[PDB]
Amino acid sequence: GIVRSRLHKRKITGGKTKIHRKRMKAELGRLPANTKLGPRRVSPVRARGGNFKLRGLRLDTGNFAWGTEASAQRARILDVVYNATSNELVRTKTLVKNCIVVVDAAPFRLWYAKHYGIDLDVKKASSKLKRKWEYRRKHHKIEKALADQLREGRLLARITSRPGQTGRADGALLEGAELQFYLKKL
Amino acid sequence: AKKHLKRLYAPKDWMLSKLTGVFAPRPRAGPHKLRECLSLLIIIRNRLKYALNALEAQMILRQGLVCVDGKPRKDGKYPAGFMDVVEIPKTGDRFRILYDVKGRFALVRVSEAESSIKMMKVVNVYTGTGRIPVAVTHDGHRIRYPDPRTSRGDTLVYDVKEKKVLDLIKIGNGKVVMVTGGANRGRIGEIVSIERHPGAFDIARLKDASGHEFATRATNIFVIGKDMSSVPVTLPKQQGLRINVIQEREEKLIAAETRR
Amino acid sequence: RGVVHSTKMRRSIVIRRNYLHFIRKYQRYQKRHRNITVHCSPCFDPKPGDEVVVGQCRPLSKTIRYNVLQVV
RNA sequence: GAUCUGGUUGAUUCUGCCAGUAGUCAUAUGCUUGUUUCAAGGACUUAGCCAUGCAUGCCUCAGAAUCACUGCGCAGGAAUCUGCGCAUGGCUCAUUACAUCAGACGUAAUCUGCCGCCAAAAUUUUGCGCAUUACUGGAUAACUUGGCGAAACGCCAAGCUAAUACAUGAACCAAUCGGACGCUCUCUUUGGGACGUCCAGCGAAUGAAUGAAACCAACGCCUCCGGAGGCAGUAACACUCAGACGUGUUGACUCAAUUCAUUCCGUGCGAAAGCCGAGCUGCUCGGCGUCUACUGACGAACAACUGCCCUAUCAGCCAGUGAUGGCCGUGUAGUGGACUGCCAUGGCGUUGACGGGAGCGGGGGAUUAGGGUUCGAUUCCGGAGAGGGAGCCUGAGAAAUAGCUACCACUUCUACGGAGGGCAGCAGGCGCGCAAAUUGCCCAAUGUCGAAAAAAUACGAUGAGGCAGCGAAAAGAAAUAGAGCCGACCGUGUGGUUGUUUUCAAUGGGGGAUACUCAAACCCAUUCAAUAUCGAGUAACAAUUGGAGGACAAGUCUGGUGCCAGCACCCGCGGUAAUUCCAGCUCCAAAAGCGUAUAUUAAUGCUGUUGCUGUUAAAGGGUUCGUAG
RNA sequence: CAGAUACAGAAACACGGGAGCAGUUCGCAUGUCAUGCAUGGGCGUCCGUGAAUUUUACUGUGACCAAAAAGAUGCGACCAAAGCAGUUUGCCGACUUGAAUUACAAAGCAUGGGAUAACGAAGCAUCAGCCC
RNA sequence: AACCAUGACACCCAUGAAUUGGGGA
RNA sequence: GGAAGUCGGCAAAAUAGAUGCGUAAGUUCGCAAGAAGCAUUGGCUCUGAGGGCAAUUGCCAACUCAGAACUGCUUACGGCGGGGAAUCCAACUGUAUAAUU
Ligand SMILES: [K+]
Ligand SMILES: [K+]
Ligand SMILES: [K+]
Ligand SMILES: [K+]
Ligand SMILES: [K+]
Ligand SMILES: [K+]
Ligand SMILES: [K+]
Ligand SMILES: [Mg+2]
Ligand SMILES: [Mg+2]
Ligand SMILES: [Mg+2]
Ligand SMILES: [Mg+2]
Ligand SMILES: [Mg+2]
Ligand SMILES: [Mg+2]
Ligand SMILES: [Mg+2]
Ligand SMILES: [Mg+2]
Ligand SMILES: [Mg+2]
Ligand SMILES: [Mg+2]
Ligand SMILES: [Mg+2]
Ligand SMILES: [Mg+2]
Ligand SMILES: [Mg+2]
Ligand SMILES: [Mg+2]
Ligand SMILES: [Mg+2]
Ligand SMILES: [Mg+2]
Ligand SMILES: [Mg+2]
Ligand SMILES: [Mg+2]
Ligand SMILES: [Mg+2]
Ligand SMILES: [Mg+2]
Ligand SMILES: [Mg+2]
Ligand SMILES: [Mg+2]
Ligand SMILES: [Mg+2]
Ligand code: NA
Ligand code: NA
Ligand code: NA
Ligand code: NA
Ligand code: NA
Ligand code: NA
Ligand code: NA
Ligand code: NA
Ligand code: NA
Ligand code: NA
Ligand code: NA
Ligand code: NA
Ligand code: NA
Ligand code: NA
Ligand code: NA
Ligand code: NA
Repeated sequence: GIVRSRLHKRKITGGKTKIHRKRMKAELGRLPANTKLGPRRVSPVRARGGNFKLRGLRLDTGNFAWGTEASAQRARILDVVYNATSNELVRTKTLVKNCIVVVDAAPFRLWYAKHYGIDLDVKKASSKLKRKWEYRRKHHKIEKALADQLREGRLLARITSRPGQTGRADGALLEGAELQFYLKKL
Repeated sequence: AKKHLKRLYAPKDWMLSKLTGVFAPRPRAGPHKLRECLSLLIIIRNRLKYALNALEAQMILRQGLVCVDGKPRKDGKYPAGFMDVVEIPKTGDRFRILYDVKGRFALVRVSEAESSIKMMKVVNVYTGTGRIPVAVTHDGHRIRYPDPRTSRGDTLVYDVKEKKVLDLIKIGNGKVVMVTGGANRGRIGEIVSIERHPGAFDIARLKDASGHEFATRATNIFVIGKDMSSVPVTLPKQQGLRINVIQEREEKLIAAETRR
Repeated sequence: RGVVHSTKMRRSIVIRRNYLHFIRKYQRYQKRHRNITVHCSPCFDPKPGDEVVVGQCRPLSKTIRYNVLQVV
């Protein structure tokens, strides 16, 4: 079948390798996944040494982390926005590692108001929490490049998993000069 | 995934004749390496002639008469290695597996108190889930909470009947070692020094008791004690002292002449 | 160790190894050589004709198997 | 053993090749062969074609028995389901030069059943109706009732019943530790404490932290109700624990490991909802069996530093469609141009690339002053294949040939609808050739597999393996006679000797056991009385194969032929007296052996590094310049 | 004595997670809500940081190397080709052996520095006292 | 028969008469 | 069916644009050569490359080439080389019997 050996390539001198022995199972490959975007569906692949991989087909949502605040939250993926391998991957709405996507940002608006008391269920709050917010508010600040995004309810993020391998779509928000990189890029 | 062992490919220390059969018993995986061990069927049938054929060893081993670490073993192809106590309670004899002065396997009769003691060489120290320091041993045992001073090269004195550590003997120049691989196997001497060579094999320079000098790779010494006297275990006849080949030949010749 | 031969790639150089082989019958030597391609990080900056020390790695390409440490 | 000899001339001294000579576990053919020991044996050519039979299965005290099975309720248990194995062994050498392999090393780039040490505190369940606490559910074989089909390792429907197959599901009584809230209670002035609620097990994914070692304002303490010091001591942490980690490992880590946040839905997790011994429904002790997590060993795959015949009447090779490198990606167990998209223009070569020829690598054999030349299909290690060539399921591990699917070439049975076959496994046949063995016995030894020690009211398989039949491949021992007697002598100077008569002991070829061997038979090894056991005398128990001019040991013998017939490896012999042909008689070599043919090593200083030759014998370029060397 | 000249793997600066109680050489007292049952003048160690900071071939000796085969050490398998076994003027045993080698080239620790070869230089391209 | 049928570079090596070119006395 | 017709393949049929690859004998080294031969081609929805002017931004122009997904065929205007192996003659381009060469 598909093979991963080197017996078919050319030598560095340009010569042609003569092949003795038949094909072996240890170097087999398999057809890719081409993970789309939609309702979740997976298939079990029996790997080497027992085990199983989650071939992800049309995943829908995943866990997106917030590095600066050391937090994570479950959010939905709206659409893929950027890819670096090819433009054709964006059009087909495929999911692979390091894609640039957009997420709802409604849950993150909930976390920020709960954690800090700033809303972009707040008046109802005990006096202990009503004094803790000012403590965090004193020694923590936020950037306009992300304050504006939360107001608009649409956040840019990047995938950080292998959907055709682990069957998930995890990621992290874009902050700092990296975010300004893609903002100019779009 | 091999399952046989041709006679000619077997280790020489088993001393199996090349005219008797074509195959040898392949040692199953376990505490000691295939090259650096001898099986239980070998000991029962070839060292002590309790059993004549290989069917008789089954008639002994399948009953659990033979013990190898305080637990009876029923597998003939069990791998038994250096510093292992073999006791047959019915016959009452206990042997410890050691190397003789020529690098061959030696079984020396030990006492009752000695048979409960075993020495182990640390090879790796790591942490388990939680914070559990567990140290691996040259025979594969894992010790759950060793002395926090234990390191790679040291050795542990172990009680087998009840599982606990007696004491830890670290490494250093004063201590006495025994060479466990490399054609110097079976020599006792002190640590003159050890050379580092980072990224490669350390070289340890040793001095024999008779003032001779010899060297070997640092991964072949098994520190026994801090002095020759303070040895927790017994020792073979020669005490690991090798002498000249011509002197060996001459002593053997005259000894045969006085004998007859 | 070897001598840097070509630096036409990107973050990659070619080094030449010169040695002598001994033929038993004629009790004499003969020059030989072997070519080896290695990866060179931008911390260094070797010119053709220098000497480099290289250590093994994991396969980084079809041919590259060594990495450059301590150009001299 | 550091050796040489015949042929060019009327003679001589050379160069030089032909011929002689000794080996070969090196093949074949010819002649001849009493004993015994040890032994290779259809590679060579045709990896050509194959009739028939056998080669891989396994049950203990310890998964599952209502055989309409057997033996006097107890035992033995045919048959099927479940667990493990069949990827090992055996055979062959077709392919193959940055491949395979050998010496040295790696995986910090990974997977890993059986084996060895060893770990486990998540889970609201069941009976009664709120008190109690593991007697959980359905189905399916084997069977019998109909059967189909010419077969065929063919197949259908109905009715029963198990589990260590399958599927659910266990509060109990079980610790330690940490986060987030309430506008619930208490005190003084996040203050603190409590009460309530939610989350907090192993493993996986994502993100953050640790993974060290180079004068004031708030808090602690002391001193003298409340009301004021000013720094002696003092690992830290607001009590339940005044040390319950301030310290993983490496040559090196984005590794080991800890805390926090948001998440795993089948593609993971048990106390088998179990099997035997006992001891005393109702308890105690002891052997077993199985899920999941972790790291040692037996392994697997991949990378590879150096080396390995002949050829230039093979000089350039590589890039659309991957060639050399870069960047995010995808596939894999994992790295990688292994692969998709984009980018750059590289990589190799007279130190022989690219192409062609012969060829499985090595450990090693033959020949040996020394240096060398040559062989290696073949018993150990590694690789590869199962008529030709490709795909894949199940497994921890296969791209498996006594697994499946298809196509190509040959091929078997049939009722003409169809169904099969794979000896480069064992023995055997046809063909091919100069050329190679019995259609034998056994699990006794050596081992592998297994649910197994051996013994019984109760015998695991195994052409792997071993044993014997055939066998001048080759190798080791070794008979075919020893002492005298009396004449006849031969030479030499009285002492070996050469036939003629004739005794006199000894021994094995030959044949037989009280018997040994043997897994059973055979061969060795013992022995012809231990009261008590067969046998050489023209020793018909009869040694051959090549030669006698030279090389080269051995006849100037006797008949026949007449440049004929023939010999002769080379020089030569034969035309009427042949030292050479065909024969008789003698003799020589070596001997149960000896000739012939082909290949190869030494002879060969006729391939010369040690160590050749080049004025005239073969051979110095027409002369200068000149780069790699 | 020191220092000063040469030489130096070595010299200066630090590490108490550094030398199984912080190496070697010139039992009162602290604590006591305690298992607190505890503690009671230079070298040479160790680990990091800066000056300094030569490599190869050849030769000696070690490291590291399946067996079978090959050389061989020991033992009348009746000898030998073989094989690792076997020997007691006898008992319920004793002595036990099975040594030790080699290796095309490459590889790896350390000794010398004679013959060698790899770098560098082309000398005005160089100028630089030390101490207080 | 492009011949000395005699490749290029370097060292040592016995005598007596001549000859071509330069130099010293 | 495929030159059997005929003095004779006369006449007809037949090839055909463009793009990528590939191309022999012979040779005066220029050629032979479009030698020979193989593949692709529609419609629709997109993507990339190739520029100018003002202060990294803004505005603006030309159709060429390359690539992808989906979808379809009844092979579907016009225009547009059939090819190969040889023999004889003349080297070649050219001229030449207006009205049979
Ligand atoms: K196959
Ligand atoms: K056969
Ligand atoms: K005879
Ligand atoms: K004759
Ligand atoms: K010659
Ligand atoms: K002149
Ligand atoms: K043409
Ligand atoms: Mg996500
Ligand atoms: Mg002549
Ligand atoms: Mg054949
Ligand atoms: Mg076991
Ligand atoms: Mg539990
Ligand atoms: Mg629970
Ligand atoms: Mg071949
Ligand atoms: Mg062959
Ligand atoms: Mg083999
Ligand atoms: Mg077969
Ligand atoms: Mg024959
Ligand atoms: Mg001859
Ligand atoms: Mg004559
Ligand atoms: Mg020869
Ligand atoms: Mg000349
Ligand atoms: Mg010329
Ligand atoms: Mg041997
Ligand atoms: Mg006609
Ligand atoms: Mg026409
Ligand atoms: Mg041409
Ligand atoms: Mg064309
Ligand atoms: Mg014309
Ligand atoms: Mg006209
Ligand atoms: Na039973
Ligand atoms: Na049962
Ligand atoms: Na054979
Ligand atoms: Na195979
Ligand atoms: Na065949
Ligand atoms: Na087949
Ligand atoms: Na057997
Ligand atoms: Na056999
Ligand atoms: Na010679
Ligand atoms: Na000549
Ligand atoms: Na002797
Ligand atoms: Na003998
Ligand atoms: Na011998
Ligand atoms: Na001449
Ligand atoms: Na000439
Ligand atoms: Na014209």
